[PDB]
Amino acid sequence: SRARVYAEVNSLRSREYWDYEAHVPSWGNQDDYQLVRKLGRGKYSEVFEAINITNNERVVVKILKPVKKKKIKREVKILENLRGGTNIIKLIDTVKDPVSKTPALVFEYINNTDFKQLYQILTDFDIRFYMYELLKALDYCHSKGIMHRDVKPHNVMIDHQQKKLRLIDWGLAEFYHPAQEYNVRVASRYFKGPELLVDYQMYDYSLDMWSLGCMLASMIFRREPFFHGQDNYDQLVRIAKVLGTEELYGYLKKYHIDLDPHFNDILGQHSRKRWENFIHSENRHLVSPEALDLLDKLLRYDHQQRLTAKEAMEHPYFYPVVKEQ
Ligand SMILES: OCCCn1nnc2c(Br)c(Br)c(Br)c(Br)c21
Ligand SMILES: [Cl-]
Repeated sequence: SRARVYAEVNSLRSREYWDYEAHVPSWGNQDDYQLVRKLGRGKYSEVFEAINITNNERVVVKILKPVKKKKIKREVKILENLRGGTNIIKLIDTVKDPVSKTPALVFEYINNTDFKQLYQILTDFDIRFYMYELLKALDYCHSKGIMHRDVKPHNVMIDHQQKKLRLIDWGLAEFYHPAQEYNVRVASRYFKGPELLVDYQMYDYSLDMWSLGCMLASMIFRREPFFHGQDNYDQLVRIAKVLGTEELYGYLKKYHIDLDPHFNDILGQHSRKRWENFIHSENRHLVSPEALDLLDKLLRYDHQQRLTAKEAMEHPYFYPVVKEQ
């Protein structure tokens, strides 16, 4: 299996570009920054609102928890490669604790409004507008030979007042190389593509497009998350109940994918559902023929038949956004 697009991007560039293990970051001093407030925390980091003491600017400091330095080099190099990218969070600095040498990444501040509150009040145009902005970031990183691999609402910062969007947390991102087998333990359960859920390691940029399709569905239909699995097994069941079981098996046959025998107990028999089935009185104003056509071309089992970010950007759904400029 080969990506349709940007497939040989990294092989045509200097080894230096993608060989992140040989990257040597310049680590500044964290003394330049004053921590103000904890914003969040995960497995790999804790994130703080901070002030740059010299220019008085508000920033975000991500303090990295004990992981192998390889993964830190990967994230830092990916961010350097994506610098100036449209709607990619800007890395301002890479600094270390002056006593423990704990590394930290410093990012631009975005006045984010959490998706739970935001997604309930988005208009049809808002959804089109923000999906377009997010697609700009995905086309950009894919064009730079990079898969994000953790596209989800929590990783998309939206300033709804200034209409700014940033794709954040590149800690799971990886360089795409044709025929390389990747770890399927990436992305968050609700946004994992079928390829991950059936342990298919030869995936590519199209993984991110499945995740974006999941977001689009949650926004236009107001079921968030759209596919709400209780575990990784049930996640695929939720998907197959909509996309259909025979279509799943057709996908597995095409790529010679072996299905975990535990799926025999739980997968059942389900016909493909019409997307119009998810329309009701509270989401009618967000759904259009154009929106359903785009969604149908994103949420496909066949990772090679999903729209690329660029093809999705060119879809009629986004015409009102392009006209407004
Ligand atoms: O790149 C790692 C992302 C971690 N992360 N978590 N919460 C964040 C908020 Br709120 C803002 Br605002 C920004 Br800016 C970032 Br960054 C945040
Ligand atoms: Cl990997």
